[PDB]
Formats: sequence, structure tokens, C-alpha cells
Amino acid sequence: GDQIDTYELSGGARINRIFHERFPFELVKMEFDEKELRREISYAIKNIHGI
Amino acid sequence: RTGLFTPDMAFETIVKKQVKKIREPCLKCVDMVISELISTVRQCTKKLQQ
Amino acid sequence: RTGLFTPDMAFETIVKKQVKKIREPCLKCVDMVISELISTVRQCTKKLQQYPRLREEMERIVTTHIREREGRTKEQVMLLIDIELAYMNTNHEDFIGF
Repeated sequence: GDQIDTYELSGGARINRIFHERFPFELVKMEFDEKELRREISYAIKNIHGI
Repeated sequence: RTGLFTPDMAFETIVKKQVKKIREPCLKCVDMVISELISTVRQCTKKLQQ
Repeated sequence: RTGLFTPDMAFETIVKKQVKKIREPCLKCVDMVISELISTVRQCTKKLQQYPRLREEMERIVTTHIREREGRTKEQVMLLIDIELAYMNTNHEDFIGF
């Protein structure tokens, strides 16, 4: 339709699209310690071989 | 939705917004012309009649 | 209107029309996999020959289970396509700018 808010603010569902392109920001806060990744890879190999 | 192609209301609503600013001077011009017409009618009536 | 820039509903209509065709091969692939599984179960039951009435029951029970899971697998397959029709995400790997 017509009669849009050309000057004031983003409103309605244009905020939702921000969620859809802010979720990528939440997906990169999931930090991890590298040395824990190497530790767990090592213990995984050892437990997978077995005897 | 997502912005693939430039929309046509991005043009139409900015133009419609700027065009509305024209109402004011257009009505000033009409007031000025009525001022002159009243002036001339006063000149004609002053000059001729006693 | 005369139009000033290319519209975006044409791209969505064309894509939706081509996307609706994928439903067929997916429902073929499900039946193919079910048939292969029933085959492998019938191979696995060849070792119970010394017990009649136990090779039949184990075939019947595992076959019935595998067949009954077909409905739920197909419902999920259909839904994953509906998900594809509902929203056109152009921010992916695409001709951005072009």
C-alpha cells in the first residue's frame, strides 16, 4: 500500500528482518577454547581405538 | 521480505512528499494578485469620481 | 503504471513454479529406501532356520515397524518443501548486485 513512514522510523515487520539478519550475530558469540577442542579430539581418538 | 530490486514507492512517495510543499506559494501568488486588482480599482475610482 | 524498475514478484512467481516440481523424486526416494531395508531384513533373518514360528514373527514385527514409519517420513519430506516456498531469501550466495 501507500502512506509509508518515509522519514520517522523503521516499523512493523522491518524490525523482524533485523532479527533475521541479527541471528547471524548470535551464531558467532559461541566462542570456544581451542586447547579444549584439541584435548577432546585427543581423548576421542584414544577412546575410539580402544584396546 | 528481502531487497532484491529497487521498489517503485521509494520514488513515488518522496515525490509526493515534496510536491505537497507547493501549496503555500501558489496561494501567496493569488493573494498578491488580488492586492493589485484592489489597488487599480481604487485608482480608477479615486481619479474619476467626486 | 508504466513501471520504473524491474518488479520482484515475477522472480518469486517463477521460482515458486519450478520449486513445486521437486515433490516427485523425494517421494520416490523414500519408497526405494523402504524396499532396500525390507530386503536387508529378509537377508538378516536367514540365520534362524532351526526355529520355525520365530523367523516369521521377527520378520512380521520388523517389517510392520519399518512400513509404519513411512507416513511420518513422508510428512516431514513434504513439510521441508513447504518451508522452501514460504520465504525467498536473496541474501544467500546469489548474484548480489549483478
